[PDB]
Amino acid sequence: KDKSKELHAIKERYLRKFVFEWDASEDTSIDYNPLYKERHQVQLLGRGFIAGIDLKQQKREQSRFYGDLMEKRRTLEEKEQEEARLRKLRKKEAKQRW
Amino acid sequence: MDFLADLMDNSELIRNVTLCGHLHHGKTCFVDCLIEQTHPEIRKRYDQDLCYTDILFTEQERGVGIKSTPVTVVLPDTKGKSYLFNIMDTPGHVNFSDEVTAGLRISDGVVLFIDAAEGVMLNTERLIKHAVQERLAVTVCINKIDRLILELKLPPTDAYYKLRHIVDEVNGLISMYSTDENLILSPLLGNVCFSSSQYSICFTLGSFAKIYADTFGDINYQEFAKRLWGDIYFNPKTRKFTKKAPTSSSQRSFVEFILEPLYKILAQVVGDVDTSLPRTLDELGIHLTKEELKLNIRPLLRLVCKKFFGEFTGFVDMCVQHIPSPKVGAKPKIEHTYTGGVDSDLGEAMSDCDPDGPLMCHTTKMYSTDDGVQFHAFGRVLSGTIHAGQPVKVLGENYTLEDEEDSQICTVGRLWISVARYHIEVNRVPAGNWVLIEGVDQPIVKTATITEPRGNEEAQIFRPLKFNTTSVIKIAVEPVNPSELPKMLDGLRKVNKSYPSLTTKVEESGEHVILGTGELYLDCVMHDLRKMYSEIDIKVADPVVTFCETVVETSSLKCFAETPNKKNKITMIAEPLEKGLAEDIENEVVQITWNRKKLGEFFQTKYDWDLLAARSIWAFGPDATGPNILVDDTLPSEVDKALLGSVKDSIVQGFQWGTREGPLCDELIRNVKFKILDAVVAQEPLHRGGGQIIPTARRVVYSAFLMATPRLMEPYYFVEVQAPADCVSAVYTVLARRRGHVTQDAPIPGSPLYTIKAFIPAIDSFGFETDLRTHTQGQAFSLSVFHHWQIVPGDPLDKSIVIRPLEPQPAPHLAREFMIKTRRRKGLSEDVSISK
Amino acid sequence: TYQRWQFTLPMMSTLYRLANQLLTDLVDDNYFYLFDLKAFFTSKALNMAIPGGPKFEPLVRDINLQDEDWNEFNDINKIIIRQPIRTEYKIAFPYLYNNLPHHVHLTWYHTPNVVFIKTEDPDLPAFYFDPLINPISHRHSVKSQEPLPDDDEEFELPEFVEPFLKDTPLYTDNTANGIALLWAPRPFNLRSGRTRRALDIPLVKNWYREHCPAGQPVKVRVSYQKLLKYYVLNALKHRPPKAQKKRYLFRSFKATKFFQSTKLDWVEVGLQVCRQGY
Amino acid sequence: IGVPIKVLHEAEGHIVTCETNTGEVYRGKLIEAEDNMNCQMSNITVTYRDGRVAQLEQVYIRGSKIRFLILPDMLKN
Amino acid sequence: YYRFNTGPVGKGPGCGFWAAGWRVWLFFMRGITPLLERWLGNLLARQF
Repeated sequence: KDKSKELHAIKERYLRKFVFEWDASEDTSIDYNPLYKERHQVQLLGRGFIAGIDLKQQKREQSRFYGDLMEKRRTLEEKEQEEARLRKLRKKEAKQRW
Repeated sequence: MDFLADLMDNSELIRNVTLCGHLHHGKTCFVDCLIEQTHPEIRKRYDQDLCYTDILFTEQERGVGIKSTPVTVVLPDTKGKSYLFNIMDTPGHVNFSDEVTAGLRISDGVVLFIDAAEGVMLNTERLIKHAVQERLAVTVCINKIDRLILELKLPPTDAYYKLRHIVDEVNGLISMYSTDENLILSPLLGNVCFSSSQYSICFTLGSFAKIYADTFGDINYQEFAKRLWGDIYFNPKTRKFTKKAPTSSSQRSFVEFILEPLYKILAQVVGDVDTSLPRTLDELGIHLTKEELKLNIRPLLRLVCKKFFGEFTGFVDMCVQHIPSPKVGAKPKIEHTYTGGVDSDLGEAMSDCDPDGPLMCHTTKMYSTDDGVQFHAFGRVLSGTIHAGQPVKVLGENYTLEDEEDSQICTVGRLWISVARYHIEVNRVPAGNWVLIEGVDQPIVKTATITEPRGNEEAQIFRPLKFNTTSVIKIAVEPVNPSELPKMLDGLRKVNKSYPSLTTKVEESGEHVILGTGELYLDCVMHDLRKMYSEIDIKVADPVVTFCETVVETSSLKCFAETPNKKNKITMIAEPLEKGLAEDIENEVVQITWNRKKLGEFFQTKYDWDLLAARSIWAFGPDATGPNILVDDTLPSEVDKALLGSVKDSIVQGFQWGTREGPLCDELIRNVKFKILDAVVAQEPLHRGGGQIIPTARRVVYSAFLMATPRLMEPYYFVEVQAPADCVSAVYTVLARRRGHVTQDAPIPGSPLYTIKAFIPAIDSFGFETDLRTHTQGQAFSLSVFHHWQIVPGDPLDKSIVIRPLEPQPAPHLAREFMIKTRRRKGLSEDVSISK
Repeated sequence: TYQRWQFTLPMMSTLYRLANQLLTDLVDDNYFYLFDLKAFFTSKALNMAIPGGPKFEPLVRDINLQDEDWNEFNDINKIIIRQPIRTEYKIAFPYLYNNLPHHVHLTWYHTPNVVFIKTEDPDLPAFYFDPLINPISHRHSVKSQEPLPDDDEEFELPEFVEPFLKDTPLYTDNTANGIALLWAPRPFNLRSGRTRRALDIPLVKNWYREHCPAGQPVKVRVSYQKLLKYYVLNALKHRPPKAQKKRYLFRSFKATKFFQSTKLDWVEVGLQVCRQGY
Repeated sequence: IGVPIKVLHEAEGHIVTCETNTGEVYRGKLIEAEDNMNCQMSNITVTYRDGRVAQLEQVYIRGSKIRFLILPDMLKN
Repeated sequence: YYRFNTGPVGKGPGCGFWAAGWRVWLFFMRGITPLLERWLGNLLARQF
């Protein structure tokens, strides 16, 4: 299908009635090119926080590549500090959920 | 302001320097800071930088500098008087670096720039290597020092270690490029200037020492700079530079006394208004007004850094210390640029840089006037003084003593040598200073030498300009309607003069082909053509890559062509060149002008070629640089040796013509070891028709290439794609789609970013950067420069399945359809004939 | 008047902390590669619309560039297409990949990659080598190719000469907040400026200006594209000739004897207006 | 940092003359200019008070035995 | 709503960001009001 998609794309390149709301026939995002269709989300190496996206969900939805790399690169003291910080964060989260 | 013209007379106070940059933003920011320091009238706006080096509107809108701006002024120094600096700011793009190549002949000193956070880049490394091969002084500038201080917020010790690593990498690259003992570069040596180019924060070790002396005490600044530059450590109890590092918890001298005050000032300013309290300002010896304090964080930091760090005196001192005056530096430039040798009497006089001697000015830059109708030839005046109205003979790049018609006489109007204000008040300019000669633009295209009409009758132009990059992207040009075809052609000529890298060729198929290096380069070419040089709307074609023809196997049978005069026939066999010889010959390692014994020794030592083969007549393509070499292996037992000597010039002309126009696609052919087997010809001069050899020679070349195994070759572009770590794997995916191969991948030292060096074929390279940037959602950035020719898969002449008009061909079928399309587009016969 | 506000850095720090929910984390303009106003301008100036960009009605019929006849060089028999010439290629370089570009706009090429590390824990010092930052080769390098000074023979420095800024903390608690604010979006980058009205502060503006709300239904895409079309059409025609005389008609009506001034609750004014409209 | 010492340091590299306290006038290119007016020149012409003139390949005169110095007119602008 | 109900928030009608449409309606009303004022003045006058 992708080969035929490129084929007809190149062919195209070279060769009152009131409405309640918008219609889906005007969508333009449909691109067969998998690189363009599937664009790598810019997570900013664990620093990408979209506005409307839920913070907890975004942390869950994060690829954790940056987090895993930081955990590997963190020293023993850095690991201890991170563990303490996450323990305090978990205690705070328990306080809010209470 | 007459001192600007007064200082031009002193040949020892001029500092001819050209700049380089990883990106044009950094270098132009420094140039704008210099202009603001020199010119108090122009002040950069808070919203955006002035960018005085971006004269073109295309560069201003796009954000990337287009044309080099040779503009600077007289600048003061801490321990010296004002010297008339003239700096040719260069664009910071891989392709646009070809324009910087012109600056290589404008000045004899390159003040290279390297970003602190970004570190070494492909453009910076290429520029450093080219400058080393150009025999010019190199003074490095750590640019965007605020990035490590502010953007990265690295610890001061870590920042110093990163800067030292960058300096060490630069020194290693320089040492690899050149073996000269002057390759040592360090703040102690004075070859490194820390200039962020933002907030006007530039200094050296000497600048910091002078600031310390001014603040308090009477410490000798030279000794303090020599001591505090490195990691020699400071002992407070001994109160001296103690290389043994006695104190346990002390920091290095540069970190303790140079980086630490800058970090403290930046933290006080950015941290809070109460952090940068009036008490802190008084402790720093600065009393800013209430209005300056009410400004935003960025303007306040800029004002504080500018007021605290003087007026860029450290850069001037560093340039004066190492970049020589034109009188001192003219001799190496005379040796390198001049093809007439420094031993010439006129050449010897030029090496002394005598204003009262002969007039020898080399103009290589080309600049359009405001109206765009006329041009102005910008170039250095090596010798003599040019006067307004004085006639001069402008010998072109192709001028030679064989024919005097290659040069024309023209008058020189107003000079407009001064460029900082872009004024034309200059009347005459002495030797060693850059002059913008007006009125001589018509006889000369680019890189031509003007000289006095009757004073000298044997002086010749300098060597033709050479570029590191090679124009491989070709695009056709046609008018929308032919009715005003010549007008567009006029603009085309304006394109050829303006851009040295762009090559305009009138193909036999009636198509005007523009050859450029990068996609952005050709886009800027077309924008300038349509908007400025030719207002006519221009239709284009899909970008195409110039292809090469190579051999893989030796010729099966000999091929002979007979001259019409009494059937004088020459027979030859072509063989593939030895592996690794192509890039060696193409790198100007060995020239045909070398002595026969020297060439024989080189070939016997490196490539172990036979001494008899080396002693044979050698052609080595056009201008002795073509990878396709020709060796006249004719047996001395035959009586044609005298005839071969009498036909050596014709054979060489035929070989170079065949190299320029091959049998397939009539394109350039490389790495072909054409062996002239033998030739039987009547000794009578009448039978030795000059026009009967070159066509026969090229027919023999075509038949031998057909006799040998033919292959197509595409230019693989080197791309140093920098990207964040997370997208790095995804970046490879892009190279997966565009038939790319990853050569190397390393993290950026001291930066979260990650560089990947890849080798993308030129056919799929068109728009590769756009795909990489869009797919990575605007995070990854790339920069592609042509690296090397690689043999394309398939066989050009093998009978393969015809590809669909709008469908990519399979890998084995690429060569044949490339060959057929190139042959048809060029206008020659599409079908390849074995008989022909 | 309540027109201009002069504030302090910590207030920006805490306001940015609170507004992180409504503000995206993007800091470099390279993220808006082909979604800046100039890219949409040059897309509208052409028939082609980028997949993330809305469609448009062409300014003119443009029948000349609609379907050109086959020419000697324009023939597809000779043009080789390794990869499709997508709308991204045309928008990126309008003057190269587009026959007869005509009236177009110019897009910014690139911005240096913003190398910034957002603070994760306030207690940890700001000037710290973050683990994400790549390590550097701490090579011993016993060799001394670099120049070396004298060994305890020179450089006699007075004791009164301090390393300039001394007795001042290199790292303070407010350093992280300020250096984070230095790379804030437009509203928080300014230390102090002038006010804006309530109705002309578009909070959602930064949302659709992003590339896409990835992982959304088709209707969300359509809504984003249509609203981006409306925004770009608003951006196109923007020139005020209105060199007014500052005749405040409302103030004149207030000064008119037929009306008077008073103070009352907003709900009372609302019910008054409802009764007046009835 | 004096104005006359700064003008003497900025005048280095050009042709200038210097008349010492002993009557010897040395004219040439100022190669190096010190802070205390010590001028080191190369290829200078020295004329004594008796009228005898000579040429020196390189000399360095201190400011303690120097009376006055005349620089070019390019430093006035 | 898409963002409000992005995560743990329910997919119900509980969304409260009226300012985004409030500003648009304010702008459209500002554009419209000249017409209403002109017609009301026409009626208030005698040349209706």
